[PDB]
Parts: sequence; C-alpha cells; structure tokens
Amino acid sequence: MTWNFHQYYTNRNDGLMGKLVLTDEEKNNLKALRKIIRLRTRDVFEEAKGIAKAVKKSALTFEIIQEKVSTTQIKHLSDSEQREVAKLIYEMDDDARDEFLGLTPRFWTQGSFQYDTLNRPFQPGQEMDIDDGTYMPMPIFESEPKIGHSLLILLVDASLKSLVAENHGWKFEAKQTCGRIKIEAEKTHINVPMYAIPKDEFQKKQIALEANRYELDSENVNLALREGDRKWINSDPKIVEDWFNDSCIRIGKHLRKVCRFMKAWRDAQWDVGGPSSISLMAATVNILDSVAHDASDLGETMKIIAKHLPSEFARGVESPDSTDEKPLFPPSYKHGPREMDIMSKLERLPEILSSAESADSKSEALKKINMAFGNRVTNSELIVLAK
Ligand SMILES: CN1c2c([nH]c(N)nc2=O)NC[C@@H]1CNc1ccc(C(=O)N[C@@H](CCC(=O)N[C@@H](CCC(=O)O)C(=O)O)C(=O)O)cc1
Ligand SMILES: Nc1nc2c(ncn2[C@@H]2O[C@H](COP(=O)(O)OP(=O)(O)OP(=O)(O)O)[C@@H](O)[C@H]2O)c(=O)[nH]1
Ligand SMILES: Nc1ncnc2c1ncn2[C@@H]1O[C@H](COP(=O)(O)OP(=O)(O)OP(=O)(O)O)[C@@H](O)[C@H]1O
Ligand SMILES: [Mg+2]
Repeated sequence: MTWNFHQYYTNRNDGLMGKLVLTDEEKNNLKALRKIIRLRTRDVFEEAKGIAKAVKKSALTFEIIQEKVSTTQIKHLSDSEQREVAKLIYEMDDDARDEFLGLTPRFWTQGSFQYDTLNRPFQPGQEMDIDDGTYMPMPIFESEPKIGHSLLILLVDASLKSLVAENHGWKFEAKQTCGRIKIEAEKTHINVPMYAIPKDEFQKKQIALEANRYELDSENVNLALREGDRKWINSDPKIVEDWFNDSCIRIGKHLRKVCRFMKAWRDAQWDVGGPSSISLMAATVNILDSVAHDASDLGETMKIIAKHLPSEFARGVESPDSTDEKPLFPPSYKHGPREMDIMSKLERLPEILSSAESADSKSEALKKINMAFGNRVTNSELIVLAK
C-alpha cells in the first residue's frame, strides 16, 4: 500500500504547517519585543546626543560629561564602559560631533521573521529568534567612519542592557555580529546586528518614498564586527532577502513550506547544531530550480528534495551572496566530523520518507514519517491511501 502525505504536511490545524507556524500569541509577542527594543535604542541615542549637544554649546569638563552619562540609561553599562563613552563624547571632533547630533537610528527586520520561514521550537533549548538590524545613516567611509565604531556599539549595548535590568529572566549576550537579549523562559531571543549606510542616499530614498505613496547601494552597507579583526565588513542582508523572495516568486508558494519542513527536520535530528537555515534554503532552491516536481503534492516534493539533498551538500552549497568569504556548506573534500554527521543524516532522510510511504497502516505510516520530523502531528487521519 502507498500513502499520501500532502495533508500531513500542509494542514494548517493538525498538519506539520499547523505545528510550525507561530501562534498569534507568539507572533505578537515578538512584535512587541521588537517594538520595545526599537523605542529604547532611540531613547538611549537621544540621551547621548543630548549630552553631546550640551558639549557643543558650552564647553564641559570630562568630569561633567561623566556625571551626565551616569544619570542616563548608559549607567547600566559597566563602570569602565561608562567612562569610555564619556571619553569618546568628550574627545569627539567638532565636525564629528555635528554628524552625531544628526544621527538617526533606523530599524529593519531580517531573517525568517521577515520572509516568513520562522518555525515554532521543538526540542528544549531551541528558541525562536528575531533578527532586527539597526541602521546608522552616516557619510560614506573607507576605513573608520566619522562616528566611532566603539561608541555605536556601546550605545546599542546600553539600550539592550537597560532593558535586561528592567526584566526578570532576561539576559544580554554579545556575539561577533550582533548584541542579543535572551528570554529563556519564553524560548525567545532577539538579535541586533548594526549596519552603517550612506546618509546622503538614505535621505534621498526616504524623501522619494514618502512622496510616492528602496534599496541603497549594496557596496556601502557595512556590518559592524564586534570581536573581529576588521571593525566593518560589507555584508548586505538585502542580498539574501531579495534572493529568497525572488526564488519564492520563481518557484511558487510551496517553497516557504518545504523550507519550513527541512528546518523542522533539522530541529528534530539535532537539539543543537546541524546545517544552517540558509544552507537548507539555498540547496532546496537549487533542487526546485533543476528538478521537476508537483506543488499539488508536497509529499512527493519532499521525497524529491530528500533525494537530491545529499548531492547538493556533497558538491558544497554556494552562497546567494557572492561577496561571502565562504560557501554556506563545504565540499566533500573539506568535510570534517561536523559535515560527515550532517551528510549521514541527509542520506537517512529519503529512506525514512520511503519507509513511511510503504507502511502497513495510517498509524504505522505516521510514526515512521515522524522519525524525520519528530512527534508533532498526532493525527494519522491526515494520511490518505494513494489513488
Ligand atoms: C533594509 N534596508 C536596506 C536597504 N538597502 C540595502 N542595499 N540593504 C538593506 O538592508 N534599503 C532600505 C533599508 C535600509 N534603509 C532604511 C532602514 C530603515 C528605515 C526606517 O524608517 N525603519 C523604520 C521601521 C521599518 C519597519 O519596521 N519595517 C518593517 C516592515 C513592515 C512591518 O513589519 O510591519 C520590518 O522591519 O519588518 C524605523 O526605523 O522605525 C528606513 C531606511
Ligand atoms: N550573506 C550571508 N548572510 C547570512 C549568512 N548566514 C546568515 N545570514 C543572514 O543572517 C540572517 C539570519 O539568518 P539565520 O537566523 O541563521 O536564518 P533564519 O532564516 O533566521 O533561520 P532561523 O533563524 O532558524 O529561523 C539571514 O536573513 C541572513 O541574511 C551567510 O552565510 N551569508
Ligand atoms: N554571514 C553573515 N553576515 C551577517 N550576519 C550573520 C552572518 N551569519 C550569521 N549572522 C548573524 O548570526 C545569526 C546566526 O547565528 P549563528 O549561525 O552564528 O549561530 P548562533 O545563533 O550565534 O549560535 P548560538 O545560538 O549558540 O549563539 C543570525 O541572526 C545573523 O544575524
Ligand atoms: Mg534568524
């Protein structure tokens, strides 16, 4: 007997899609969390700009600057951090100070929350994440921007830390590409990567936008590296977003669904680790662009995807952004223990899907396919006998 799994995957209630898509409680909870961080980040920058504006008018001692800082939200930084902030503001150039007084922090969400691939967590320790980037409109720079890299990082840290001090169960964590607020009890964390963009082009596009009811020069979108050798690196997140969105248009609405399923499979096989979300997306896109498939039957499509995935990761997965210094996934001749473990799981997937298809009953078919996605869908009646 052959079983069809289309309803198993796509049913918005009892199906896998029904288990992966965020509830209104979780979705609005993430939006509220993002709103709080955006408000605080802007308020913190205004407080810092207020101190700098006082400096501009009447010359203040470094002593007075440090006491002003201690009263603001910057106080939630360490004593050494508070002092450097007061030092940077005090030792700031006259021309550099004018640039800062006009600094306007902007925000734009990237990642799965933006292109709607965000799944509900499965195993303990797994969390939902919002990738809300902060943009700093400044003049184009080559090496070091007008407004210091150190100052921008500290002010963002102060904003995040000030929110942690106001919430039990919240914790701050610094990664290489962003600052992070972790909410363990809610299985949630928000990442805040900082970018530098051309102020002139930003104002231009903003003026045209408001009058019409717009991506800037990609080479001038600089990501701030916290612990890296380089303070800045040209990493435009818009490249990945446009790539995936264009792929969804080119391939169809079933692309986001199958991408969710592979990520759910990833969450089921590893409590932590496994292939990156972007690597799964890129590989899946390559398959649906090269191999014929039927969107009306995502059960067959997933089988087709699982069949070709191992060869995709073996070849190595190229990044949608050619600017990337590394591929999303290494080729076979560069595989270590980590990649071999991933290859082992990938080769196992198609066997699991086939086994579930040849099960003796709906009940048996459910638990077999649940080997790939874990126990989420409990309704075996979603599985129908193949015509
Ligand atoms: C990203 N971007 C980008 C560009 N170009 C290139 N090459 N790379 C880039 O990364 N161009 C545009 C943008 C960079 N420039 C801008 C970034 C942010 C803003 C701005 O006014 N943001 C608003 C919020 C936008 C939002 O919530 N938006 C919502 C969308 C609507 C909603 O969710 O309700 C959201 O963030 O989810 C704000 O700061 O309050 C204005 C311009
Ligand atoms: N160019 C480039 N961008 C990346 C890479 N990895 C992550 N990013 C960016 O970082 C953002 C967040 O990526 P992830 O959180 O790992 O992927 P995701 O789609 O959010 O997956 P989940 O977080 O598991 O839902 C993405 O929107 C990408 O733009 C990479 O290797 N190259
Ligand atoms: N090439 C890149 N360019 C810009 N940002 C990136 C890039 N790769 C990852 N990021 C950022 O890092 C986050 C992805 O996290 P990563 O894959 O580094 O593991 P992690 O979440 O740091 O692991 P852990 O949760 O154990 O700290 C994304 O939210 C993204 O904003
Ligand atoms: Mg993410």
